[PDB]
Amino acid sequence: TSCETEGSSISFTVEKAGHVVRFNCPSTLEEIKPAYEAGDSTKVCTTADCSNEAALKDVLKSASLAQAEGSSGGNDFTLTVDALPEAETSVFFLCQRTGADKCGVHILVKAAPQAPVCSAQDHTLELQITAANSDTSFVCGGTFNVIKPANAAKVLQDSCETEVDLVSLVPHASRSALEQSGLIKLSVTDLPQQQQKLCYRCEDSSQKACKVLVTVSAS
Repeated sequence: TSCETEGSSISFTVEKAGHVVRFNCPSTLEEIKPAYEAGDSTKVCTTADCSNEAALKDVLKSASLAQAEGSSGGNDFTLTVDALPEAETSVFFLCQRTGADKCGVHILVKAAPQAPVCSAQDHTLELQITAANSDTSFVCGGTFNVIKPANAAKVLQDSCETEVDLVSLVPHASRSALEQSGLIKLSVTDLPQQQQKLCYRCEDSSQKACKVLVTVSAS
């Protein structure tokens, strides 16, 4: 929690999307470096000594840094990372005296785990959406590289053979694809009023399929 010790360092890890780290610059070394600014204006250090800096937004696309009054006091900071970065990445701060003998904060943000693969006939890959404002991702891999329905607005309704509009089951949900990698992403904002089960097919050229079933939790 608190960066108490002059000349020392504290560290933390964000290991899952949506996880948070809180640390404290105490009343004795109350001032954070880079100087705190909220939302799009936040800056982080990119070396431990804080001789190097960048915008948080250029280091971690979906992170935020919050500030609140401290406990043995000073200031509390909360970093949330919504989506993990592609590669492992470190951010840094110092706690120092106002107006500036300093204490260092090192935060490691793990690389996003790579997406589960549906690469074998008649297997079912079972995925879950349980919170608002989340996504789940999978790859149509191996020889099962054709996403079905091909049309991103469409989804299949666990027998997986009837096509319907995705927003006919989960209003506001959308499907997106990184076609060079086979990666498909299902995203939702608000949860549907009743639990749904979405199905997609990762098919080979002969239309055999690995099946992907997403349970979307009720609001």
